[PDB]
Formats: sequence, structure tokens, C-alpha cells
Amino acid sequence: DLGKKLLEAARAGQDDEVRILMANGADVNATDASGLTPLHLAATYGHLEIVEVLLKHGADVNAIDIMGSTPLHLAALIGHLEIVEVLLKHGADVNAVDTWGDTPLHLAAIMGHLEIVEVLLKHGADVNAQDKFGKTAFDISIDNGNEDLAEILQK
Amino acid sequence: DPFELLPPSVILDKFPADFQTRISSTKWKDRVEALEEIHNNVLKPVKKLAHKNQDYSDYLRVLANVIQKDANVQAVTIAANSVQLLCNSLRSNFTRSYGAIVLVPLLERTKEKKPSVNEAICSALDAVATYCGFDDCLEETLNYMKHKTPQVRIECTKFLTRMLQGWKSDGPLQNQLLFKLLPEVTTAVLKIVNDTQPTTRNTGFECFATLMKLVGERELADPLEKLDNLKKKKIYEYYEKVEV
Amino acid sequence: MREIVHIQAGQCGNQIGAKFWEVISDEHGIDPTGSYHGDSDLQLERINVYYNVPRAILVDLEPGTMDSVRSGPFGQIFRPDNFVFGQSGAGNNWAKGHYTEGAELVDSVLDVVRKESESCDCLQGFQLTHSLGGGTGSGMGTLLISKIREEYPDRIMNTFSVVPSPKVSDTVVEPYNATLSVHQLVENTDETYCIDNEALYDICFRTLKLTTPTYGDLNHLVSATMSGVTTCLRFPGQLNADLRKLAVNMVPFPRLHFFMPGFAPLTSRGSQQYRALTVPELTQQMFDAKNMMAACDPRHGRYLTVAAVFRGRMSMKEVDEQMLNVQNKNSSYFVEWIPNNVKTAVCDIPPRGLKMSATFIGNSTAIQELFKRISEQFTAMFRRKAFLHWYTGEGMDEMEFTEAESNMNDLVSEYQQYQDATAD
Ligand SMILES: Nc1nc2c(ncn2[C@@H]2O[C@H](COP(=O)(O)OP(=O)(O)O)[C@@H](O)[C@H]2O)c(=O)[nH]1
Ligand SMILES: [Mg+2]
Repeated sequence: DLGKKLLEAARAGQDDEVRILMANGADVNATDASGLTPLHLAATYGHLEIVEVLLKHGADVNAIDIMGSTPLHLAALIGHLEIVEVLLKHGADVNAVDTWGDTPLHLAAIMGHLEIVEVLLKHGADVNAQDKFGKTAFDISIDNGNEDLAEILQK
Repeated sequence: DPFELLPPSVILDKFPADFQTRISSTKWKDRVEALEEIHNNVLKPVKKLAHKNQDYSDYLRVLANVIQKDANVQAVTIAANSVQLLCNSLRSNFTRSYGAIVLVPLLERTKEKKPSVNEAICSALDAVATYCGFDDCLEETLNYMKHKTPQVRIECTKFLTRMLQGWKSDGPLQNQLLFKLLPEVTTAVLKIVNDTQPTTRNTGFECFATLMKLVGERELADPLEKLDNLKKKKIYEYYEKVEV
Repeated sequence: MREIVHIQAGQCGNQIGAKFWEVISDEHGIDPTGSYHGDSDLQLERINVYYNVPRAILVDLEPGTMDSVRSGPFGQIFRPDNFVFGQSGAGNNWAKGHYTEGAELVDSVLDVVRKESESCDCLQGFQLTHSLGGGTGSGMGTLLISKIREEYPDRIMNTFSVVPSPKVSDTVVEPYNATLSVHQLVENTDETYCIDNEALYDICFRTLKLTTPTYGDLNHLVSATMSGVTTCLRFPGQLNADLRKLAVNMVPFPRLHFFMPGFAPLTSRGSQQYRALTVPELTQQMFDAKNMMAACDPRHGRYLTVAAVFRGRMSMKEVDEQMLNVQNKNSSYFVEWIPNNVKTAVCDIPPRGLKMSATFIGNSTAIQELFKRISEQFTAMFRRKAFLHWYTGEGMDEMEFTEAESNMNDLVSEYQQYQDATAD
């Protein structure tokens, strides 16, 4: 399966061998087992050139997986500021929700990616968005002792 | 009828050429894959090994080498599961050479506290016990109850408890248990009963109430008196809750 | 109960470790060559505790750290044999430190531990400094602990573990490493001082007004805290004298042995403290959450036990009064069912630079806030299963993460139980 080799590459980060596999017509939106496209995997492990290659060949920027995770979720979780702005520029879902009720703003706030938090907010993030337990991004800064984040959330 | 009468399987021809060097490698994953292969591909499928004219005492002495000394706890876990498989699918083989080649290594490695690893090491010790009943285990299990590591004490004593629940009464009452009962078994179980740690002591309390159940709460009433009245009622607690 | 063997593992381990040896070598009057140039007997009274030359073992998988220590100021003093270093590094992989690469080296380390313990009149216990978000300090350290725990079960295990925070390193696997390591410490150590990088940054940034704190800036706060809590151990004194007596009077339940340290006054790197504080001022740096080395609010929980160490010449009468005061004027914050749970001790020799100082070791249930933060970060990471192939590749099982997750949450619930408990 050529859609499975393109996931192997986009994950481990062999920039050159993506172009090889894609020139062989590999499925840009090929799902693995839990529904993760190559754009998901590259946006998780920080391979910026592989993200922009897949997006311009037609990668579902707002593709979800078995747990409702968009690539912007995973980029905002791990903290890849370079990739976050690339996805948003390609029409990413700034207020996407996943199976646990989190938005990308929730994940960037939990992991302390203050520089990414400000990017999401300026792209119209839902500051008052709630999760399953009922907590906003502002509640996380209150609960987690981060006053640098509380100030960045009320800006 | 013994269901073991089904035709037996042979595994010596299954081994690969690159194996002795892989298991005797410095890279952990070489050793792991080597062991993990012959276990999932070669041992796990079969259901009866070849009794006739098969020398496994070259293979088993390298499972011991890793179970004892190998620094990778993962390589330990997958090896003791191999050892169990051999002792399980080839019943009535581990007479002495086989049984004794892996016994004292296994008892040393109960020191491991990771649940998955203690699971595998103990379960293999149960395998050799069910087919090498009190051959060398009674003599060597006691030895490692006297050992300095706290974890090996509670586990090798739990081991004697496991073995004792499945004890055999063939012959008169001059089995290996009675030849060494008061001299060795009891003198060693009291060392556990009187340990500094509670969780250690609490294993001895079962391992003494499972002892009384086998050999009469009257015979051992002599060391019962020398014991605290406070520890006595804990020992009796298990005596009421332990079966045979 | 005399000698203490010291260990430092990982980059952070050797950093705050060497800083600690810098501080207390001065306080004891030892030069980098290893010769006494002091002028007091209270200095060499209990020098046999940490010295023989330090009773210190240096460990790291990263071999470069070797030279970062010896090329330091007091780097010449450590015994050459007690350097035990690997070829490659762990690279923020707890599994590499605990199961694969760190395990291959751990034997060489235990050989040196044995050697130093062999020549001890009467060992007290051990002392480990390390970081929890790393791969070596956390993975090999916690593995070293258990290996010592089973080789020396009649001895105390006391750790100075520093907690990762996004404010100091943006590495997202640190919640994994720290959570797995807490699962070890709750089962393997008698007492652990919780150094939170979150709180060290918030102190250097907000209280000391340093716009960008460096490691050296945070390490200054740590090394001073260590000498403060170890003041009882290193000088003559009645109360909290040895490691076991301390833990006996600090830890009422075996799993709940995570201390929230904090001390006063907070100074910068070599700044000038014009007017030495008064006794009531020092005392009022206890509840002051801006002095806690762990990012927790004591107001949000209850103190189980408290140990106070006042350093310097001052009124023992006034200290007793101020401590007895602050307890009963905030009686709802100290647990009622443990009477005389706060204990104070004084040492006449102050720390260098300061005329007076005060260290505040506290077992506060508020520490559950700290474990909440790590758990939420861990779970957010773990529910999306990020970077799991690192750990599983090194022989770990996915189940292990679930157990560590649940075991830390049980630890949080336990703290919450005793917080809501009543004497009635
Ligand atoms: N306070 C302090 N924390 C550190 C220092 N170095 C690293 N850390 C923290 O420790 C974690 C990194 O682990 P580290 O010790 O460098 O990895 P190791 O070499 O494999 O043990 C991160 O959370 C860092 O914030 C230091 O010098 N001081
Ligand atoms: Mg390192």
C-alpha cells in the first residue's frame, strides 16, 4: 500500500522520500488505523516542509481522526508555532472540538505554549469554550498557577 | 486418560543461524528480538515438545544466563515466559539438569518489583514446581528466604506458600517435607514471621498457616508458644481462611 | 547515624549538585584543593557527614557533563573514581534511562556506591539530586534508587527532585518522564523535596525582577534551599538531627512524603541585603506563597507537619513566640489531629551573605495542586498518544502509562482526603 508508506515517511520525517512516494500517486489523505492522515503525523512531530508539501497537494486541513483530532489540535498540543500558522493560513478550524471536548486553545494552554496561544486567539479562538468537565482555557490558567497565561488570555 | 498422548512437536530444527550471536550481543534489541522470535514463532505455537532424544540444556542455560544477569528487564520477562513454555509443553522432562539449570537464577530475580516482571518470573517458578516438585526447590527456596534483599524474601516465601497449597502426600509420612520440617522449614519460616517489615511478616503469617493446615496445628504448637500472643492471632486468621 | 553518601544524576543533577557542594564547602571552610581554612569548631564538628573530599558520586549518560563539572570552580575536589559516565545520552527518554541504556551503566554506579559505603563508620542514608523531566536524571535516577533500596534497605533515601515546567523547557515529553518518575518516588523514597521550576521562574521573574532567568539564576535559589534544609544535618543541634528522625517527625503516611520547601529572605545572585530582617518578618515568609520553591498555595490546603530552621544569631525567645503566634492565628490551616505538628530549630552560623535566614520545610496538602498540573499535562498528551513509540520502542508497555496515571491520581485523592478530614 502506497498510502501506508506515505504515513511512515511523513511521521519519521524523511522530506525527500515524501516527494518520491507522492510522485507515485500516494493517497495524500491516507488513514492509518486510528484515522490519522499524514498531515496529522507531520504536524505532530514538527516537519514543516512536509506539512506545506501535503497541504498544497490537497490535504484535508480540517480532517479529523477516530478521536476527532484535527492536525491543528496536534500542532497546538506539541507546540509547533511554525506549523500552526501554516495550517490556519490554509483554513484550519480554530475552534474545532475533539471527543474530549477540547479546542486547540485548550491544548496550547495546558502545555504552556504561550506563543501559540496568542496566535490562536488572534485567529478568533473561543476563549470561553468548554471541555467535557466544563472548564475553559481561562479556568486552566487559574487552576494551573500560570499567571503569565491568565494575562495572555484576557488580552 | 492423559491428554498428553497427542503426537509431539520438535523445535531444534526451527532455530536460525544468526541466534547465538544475537542473544550474546551488546545491543539490547538484538537480544530481545532473538528471544522474542523463538518464543512467538517457535515456542508459543506448539503444544507438546519432543521427549525423546532432545537436549535442551544448551538452550536452557542461556535462558538462565539472561534471567540472572541480563540488565534488560524486558529480556528477563520474555525469557522466563520461554522457560515456562518449555516446562509446560514438555512435562516430566525437568528432572534435575533442566530444573536445576534455571532454578537458582529464577529465585535470584524475584528481586524485580515491576508487576509484569514479577508476574512472569513467579509464573515460571510455578512451572518448575508443578513438574519438579520439591526436588531441589525446597532446599534452595529456603536458602533465598534467608537472602538479604527484602523483595526476594517475601517472594520466595510466597513461593513456598504456592508450592505448599499444591503439596503431594505420596508415600508414608517420611517425605522430604518431614525430613527437614522442624530443622529447616520452620526455622526459616519463623525468620519471615519475625521480619522487620509488616508486608514481609504478613506473608510469613500465611506461609505458617498454610503449613499448620498441612502438618497439624498440634505438631507446631511448640514454636507457636515461643511466638507473641499478638502475632499468634494473625497466624490463626489465615489458618481459618486457607484451604487444601 | 553519621555519614551520608551523595549522588547526582543527569545534567540538572550535576548542576544543582555541584552548586550545593560549592555552598556547603564554603560554609564548612574547605577550599577547592580540599584543605581546611576555616576558623571555627562548629564547622568541623559534623564535617564527617558529607566529607572524608566529598563523599559524592557523579553520574550521567551524557559524557560531556564530566567536564562541565571538573571545569567548574570546585570541580577539582571530586574523587576521579566516583565519576561514572556513559558514552551516549538518553535524550529525554525515561525508558532509555530506566530500562535500556541507563540500566547497562547502573552496575558501574553501584560499585562506587558500595566502595564509598564500605568505608563508613555508620551510614545514615543516601541523597540524590536530579530532574524529573529528563531521561537520565529521572529514568536512571529512579532505577538507581530502587537498586539501592534493595541493596541498602536499612537506610534512608532522600531526594531533591526538580519538577519540569513549560516556563523553563518547551519539551512536551517531560509530563511523561515526570509522571513515570513520581510513580517511583512515592514507592521508593522516604522523603523528597519538591523543587518546582514553575515556582523558581515565578520567583526570579516577579519577586527578583529578572526578565529572563537562566539556569544559574534558578540554581542559586536551589543551592541555598539545600544548605538551609541540611543545616540541621551539618551542624550540632537537638531537633531534626539525622535523616531518620526528620522523616519520622515529617511523614505521617508513607506515600505522602513530598515536602513543599521554601525559605527567606529571597536574594539575587550576589546582591546587597542592606538591612537584615527581623524575627517577625522572617516568620511571615511561611504562608507567603511567593517564598515557596513549589508552585502551590498553602492557603488552598492544610499543613500536616512543618519544620522551621532559623539561621543566625537571634532571640530564641522571640522565635518561639512568633512561631507559637502564627500557628494559632491561622489555626484553621494546620491540621488539628496532629498536635505539636510544627517544629522549630535554630543554628547560630548563618548562610554566607546573610545575617539572618529562615527555611520552611512543609508537608502541605496543597502540594496536590502540583500533581494536578503534571497529571493534566500528562493526560492531554497521553489521550492523543503522542511520542509513545519512543518509550514502547525501548521495551516499555502502554499499560505502564495508565498505571502511573492512576497511581499519581490516587496520590492526589489521598491528599484531598486528609485535607477534608476532621477531628470532631
Ligand atoms: N533547576 C534546574 N533545572 C534544570 C537544569 N537543567 C535541566 N533542568 C530541567 O530538567 C529537565 C531536563 O532534564 P535533564 O536533567 O536536562 O535531562 P537528563 O540529562 O537526561 O537528566 C527540564 O525540565 C529542565 O527544565 C538546571 O540546571 N537547573
Ligand atoms: Mg541530558
